[PDB]
Amino acid sequence: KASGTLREYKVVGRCLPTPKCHTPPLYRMRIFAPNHVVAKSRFWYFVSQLKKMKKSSGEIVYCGQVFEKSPLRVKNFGIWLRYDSRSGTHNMYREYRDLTTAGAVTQCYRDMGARHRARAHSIQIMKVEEIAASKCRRPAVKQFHDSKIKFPLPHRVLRRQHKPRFTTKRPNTFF
Amino acid sequence: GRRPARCYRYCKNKPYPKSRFCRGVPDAKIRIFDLGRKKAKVDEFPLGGHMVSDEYEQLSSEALEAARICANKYMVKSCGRDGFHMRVRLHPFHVIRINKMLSCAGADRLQTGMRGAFGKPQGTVARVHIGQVIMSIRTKLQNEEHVIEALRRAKFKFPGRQKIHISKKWGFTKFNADEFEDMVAKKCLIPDGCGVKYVPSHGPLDKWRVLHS
Amino acid sequence: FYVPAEPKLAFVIRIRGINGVSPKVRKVLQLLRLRQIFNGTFVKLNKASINMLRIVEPYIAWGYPNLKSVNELIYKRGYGKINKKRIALTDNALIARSLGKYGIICMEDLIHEIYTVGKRFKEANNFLWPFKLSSPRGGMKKKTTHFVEGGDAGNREDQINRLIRRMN
Amino acid sequence: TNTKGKRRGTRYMFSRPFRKHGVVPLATYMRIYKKGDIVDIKGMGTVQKGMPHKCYHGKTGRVYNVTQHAVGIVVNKQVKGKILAKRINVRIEHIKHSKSRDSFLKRVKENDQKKKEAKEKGTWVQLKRQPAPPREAHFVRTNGKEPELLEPIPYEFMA
RNA sequence: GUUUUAUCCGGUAAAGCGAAUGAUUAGAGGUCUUGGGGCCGAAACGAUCUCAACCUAUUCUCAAACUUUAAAUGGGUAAGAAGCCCGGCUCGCUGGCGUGGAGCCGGGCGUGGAAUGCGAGUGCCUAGUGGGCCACUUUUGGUAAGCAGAACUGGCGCUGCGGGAUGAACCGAACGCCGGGUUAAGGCGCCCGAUGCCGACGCUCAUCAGACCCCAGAAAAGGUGUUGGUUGAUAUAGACAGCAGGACGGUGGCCAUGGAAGUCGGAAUCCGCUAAGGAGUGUGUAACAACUCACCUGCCGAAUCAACUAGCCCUGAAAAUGGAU
RNA sequence: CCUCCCGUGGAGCAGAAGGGCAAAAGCUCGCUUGAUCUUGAUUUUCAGUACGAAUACAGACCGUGAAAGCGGGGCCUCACGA
RNA sequence: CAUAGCGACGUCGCUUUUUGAUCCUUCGAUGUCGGCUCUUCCUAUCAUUGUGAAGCAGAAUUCACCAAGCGUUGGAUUGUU
RNA sequence: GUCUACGGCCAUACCACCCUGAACGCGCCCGAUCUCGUCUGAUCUCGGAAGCUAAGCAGGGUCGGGCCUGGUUAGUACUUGGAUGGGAGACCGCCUGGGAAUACCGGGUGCUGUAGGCUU
Ligand SMILES: [Mg+2]
Ligand SMILES: [Mg+2]
Ligand SMILES: [Mg+2]
Ligand SMILES: [Mg+2]
Ligand SMILES: [Mg+2]
Ligand SMILES: [Mg+2]
Ligand SMILES: [Mg+2]
Ligand SMILES: [Mg+2]
Ligand SMILES: [Mg+2]
Ligand SMILES: [Mg+2]
Ligand SMILES: [Mg+2]
Ligand SMILES: [Mg+2]
Ligand SMILES: [Mg+2]
Ligand SMILES: [Mg+2]
Ligand SMILES: [Mg+2]
Ligand SMILES: [Mg+2]
Ligand SMILES: [Mg+2]
Ligand SMILES: [Mg+2]
Ligand SMILES: [Mg+2]
Ligand SMILES: [Mg+2]
Ligand SMILES: [Mg+2]
Ligand SMILES: [Mg+2]
Ligand SMILES: [Mg+2]
Ligand SMILES: [Mg+2]
Ligand SMILES: [Mg+2]
Ligand SMILES: [Mg+2]
Repeated sequence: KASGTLREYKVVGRCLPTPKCHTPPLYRMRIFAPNHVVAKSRFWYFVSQLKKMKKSSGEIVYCGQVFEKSPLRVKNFGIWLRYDSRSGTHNMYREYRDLTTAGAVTQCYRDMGARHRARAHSIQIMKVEEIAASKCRRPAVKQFHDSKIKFPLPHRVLRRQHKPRFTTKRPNTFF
Repeated sequence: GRRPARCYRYCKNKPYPKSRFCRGVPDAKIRIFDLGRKKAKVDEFPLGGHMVSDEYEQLSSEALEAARICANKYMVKSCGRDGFHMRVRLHPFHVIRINKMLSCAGADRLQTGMRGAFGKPQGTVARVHIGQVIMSIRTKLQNEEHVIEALRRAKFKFPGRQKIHISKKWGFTKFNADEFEDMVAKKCLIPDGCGVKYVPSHGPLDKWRVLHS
Repeated sequence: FYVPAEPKLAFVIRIRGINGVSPKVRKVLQLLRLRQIFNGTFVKLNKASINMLRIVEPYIAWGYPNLKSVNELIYKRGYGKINKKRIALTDNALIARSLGKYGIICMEDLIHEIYTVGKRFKEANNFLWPFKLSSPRGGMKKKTTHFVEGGDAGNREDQINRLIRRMN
Repeated sequence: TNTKGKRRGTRYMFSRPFRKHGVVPLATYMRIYKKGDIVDIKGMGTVQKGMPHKCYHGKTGRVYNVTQHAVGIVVNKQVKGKILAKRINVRIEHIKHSKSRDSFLKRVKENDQKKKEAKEKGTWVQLKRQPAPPREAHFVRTNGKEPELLEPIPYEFMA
């Protein structure tokens, strides 16, 4: 599974009605996938892991995107996940700050790739939850819980290094 | 005169047991598989800790003997000679072969090279899978750190990567430790020696009424 | 929940070339009239056709065309197989002479028969020469892997229309 | 270096199934084999006479000749890049009637019945069996219940 | 060289050994015997104690030449007009029977009885070849081999072109002579076409850094380098770290002895004082002694400690002409 | 040696192994010579050549059994020669 | 007194200065051992320079580090290496 | 509701032990002149009808063993096809489809064809 900017999909599926259970149970998951096709594939992967279902013997009755109900509010996301390292499987709890849930999950995927070299096919996101600021455990997140937060931008590197490519004045980094 | 164990590390051949076709096999290095207080009852040693392989490979009999000796020495030093029971969980049933060459300054001397290359039995190794248990130690619940250290010291006698694991089972049995006490209480388990006998609720009622009596 | 009817029309595009193909994949691609890279063909969906598409899965990209995709394909690259020749569908008489016995006499009848899979879908589909589409403008993601793992092969459900827009 | 023995490699092929040794049940001898009917060659090893070769075990052919104890079967054998219809004499212990032919004749009889009945009552009916069509649209009710939310389980080493 | 729908075929992978055939670990319970024997049994082992053999129920570990069970992939057949259903005739075959079977002769049935694709059938003459090799996967011998030998498909040979700097086989793609557009695999500091994006998030400093399939170099084991993560513990009834005290009595506890007095060794862990203290974690004194630890206390006033785990980096890491992301 | 009971074959079937087999294919008796005279077809190796081996028939002459039947060598897979 | 100096049972590597294994190049030929002579290169360092450690009191010796700048000889026997 | 004779499938039918069995029947049972076989009229063969359901046999039972069939094990082990996926390797993860077997826990314990009897 590749990535991009992930979206949250509420995927609902069930077994096909058979003359043993005419109304099989409906099951629901939150899938974070680049698009709905990958969302359906990952839904089948997970419900095959959990229940004894297959894409052939079941159907998906709903696959819709879950829009964030407060994209204008900063909130703390705690993520429980498991992944396979080069020499085993580990359960992890990670914390992120973002406006959207899927944005925090994308942050998590990038961070796992950056720190643990974990490719996205190795990572299983098993719970995403908004947490209050007093329940945060990571100091990298807790240091933003200040109502009087204040910091400068110390060493602003020039990014327009080629417009102009040649000039007389040497750039300033203090602003 | 033994070859380095790197030459027979991987499970490259089919299993080659000592059978009526494979004759002339030298006896395995390891002959004893249980040490400590083997006669200890089930309730005496509740904690059980396994040492689990992480690679599909071959463990030689000499390696098992060395690891067993090391773990025995550390357990005797720490918990006393009667405070533990160890069980080596691998048996060297696979025979490795050697196509012996003359180690002199001559190839004309009937060396024949690779002609008739099928070798003769060198020794025996144990084939271990990923997730398979190599050694198990059961002891008092207060010697967990000593079991972990003894199994850690035995890991250095083996080629690949191994993990130490404290099982949820009671001792060497297959029943979970939390369920063990209340299963013995209602007589679903009957201790006998180092193991327990599961008593299913079916069969003649005579074997039921010899219990509860 | 309303579960829509499963799609009964698929547009299959062959995305890999003709070098080093296993015999079964090669035979199935011949049966799909996909003998060249970036060739397109409408496939009526059922158990047999779906299993055939499963056989050649790494070599094809397929999905469910909408009405606009069918219209663009038939109108821009629609060529008829008339007397075993590849004739451009420039006149309605070309359709009428070869398919009038089935009631298909114009471009619109052909497009309706292809879109809503009718009684005579086999004849109308075999009449169409397989669509010789260009290279996808903007490039592909990865032709060697599946769509659900970042590539281009396999069944993209309704994203085949984006590929069609970039393709012809 | 392989031998060319007639029964090489048939250690399990011609062996009897578990707890199915002993006397051959007599209804195998009571079957009626006409010319032209379809039989499956199996080859039980209890009866050593009239045995088929190992290359015909599991093959299916058409009976063309009937004798006292055996039948003549025309069976296709593939040799290099050609298929040739071999003719073999196999005792009836090693064959049985093919059920595919029985099902097909049943279908033909039922189709002729449908044709006659439909012509009598005028309404057209479908006879050509179709491949499994795509599932049509349908409504899946909840009956006032929330579908269960499933989450992948955390990892732990078991055994 | 395809699927689908029916219908058979199989014994590989797996699995099993509290199921057969072989291999094999350990205890448990019983009671016969040319088991040893067993202390007081000779006297009827008056007795009944151990270990054997044996049996029973369990228990650990296995099989290319074992197996109850048993896949995936796979092999065969069928999916009609040469069919179906009616009547009749022939037979020296068969025979209770106007029986069975086979053949033959008339007649009626087309919704042409799955999907997809394709035009097929047939004959003659015939060159070259009969040294092969390589790659994924399966697989035999061998420590291994750019070794030797098999299965399947593809390729090189017979093949040029884009990429892998370079390369018979790798990746893309197969080729008439050209123009425009677009791509594949692969790339976009400069060589050298293209990131001269105000690209996004992190990780990492190497006095041998690292840098892309095949592929052209590394392992076990370590790190108080840094970054995540798991589990557990301590703490305003004041943690942690520093600095300062007590660290006893019986008892220089018993058996060791030549001193071993807590510390050359064997067993057990007493009590009371309480602030605590092991009849001891180590240094050691010939021995004492003098030290230190674990344990508490004083000052110190907010968080702290431990064991693992895995990312990059470092150690492990040595060869010859000067040199190779 | 005799007797009873349990006994799925854990024995035997000439031999190597595998398959097969219990009022069997094994053991003991009785009678025999189908291990005989013939023509073709077929399978196995296969080039669908031969040898060898084998399967199913058909025509004689017989054996056995009350009979149904079985038998043209050995329960099957080797034991051979232009 | 495990680790000053060693290291059993095991187990992980490196080298191509041994001998094998293989047979890819060379059979219309690549002159096949040793010695002599001469140059350069490697370090897995014998000595020398600077060091760390010891069961380093001194002397002698042992282990290790940076390190190949410089040196590593004269003869009896043997075709010898 | 059953039995006898001949069977088909060949344990849901077998195995161990216990209980019951009305009427036919099947048997046990009596005997050795004849037929026929024996070391032995035990078996076999023949001729019977005093007694008995004790046995065979039939039916039922056993927290029975076995067998049959489910569930669990488990979408686990294994596996078709794919990638310039990871890893020094050994091997592992993912995509695409298929998918087992113990232990453990339930349920069941012959069905039936032809001919001929019995059962108020
Ligand atoms: Mg060596
Ligand atoms: Mg091998
Ligand atoms: Mg290619
Ligand atoms: Mg462009
Ligand atoms: Mg490829
Ligand atoms: Mg296996
Ligand atoms: Mg066994
Ligand atoms: Mg050759
Ligand atoms: Mg080779
Ligand atoms: Mg050539
Ligand atoms: Mg070619
Ligand atoms: Mg080429
Ligand atoms: Mg090139
Ligand atoms: Mg390169
Ligand atoms: Mg061009
Ligand atoms: Mg470049
Ligand atoms: Mg440029
Ligand atoms: Mg390094
Ligand atoms: Mg005859
Ligand atoms: Mg015979
Ligand atoms: Mg060669
Ligand atoms: Mg020359
Ligand atoms: Mg020269
Ligand atoms: Mg050095
Ligand atoms: Mg039972
Ligand atoms: Mg799979």
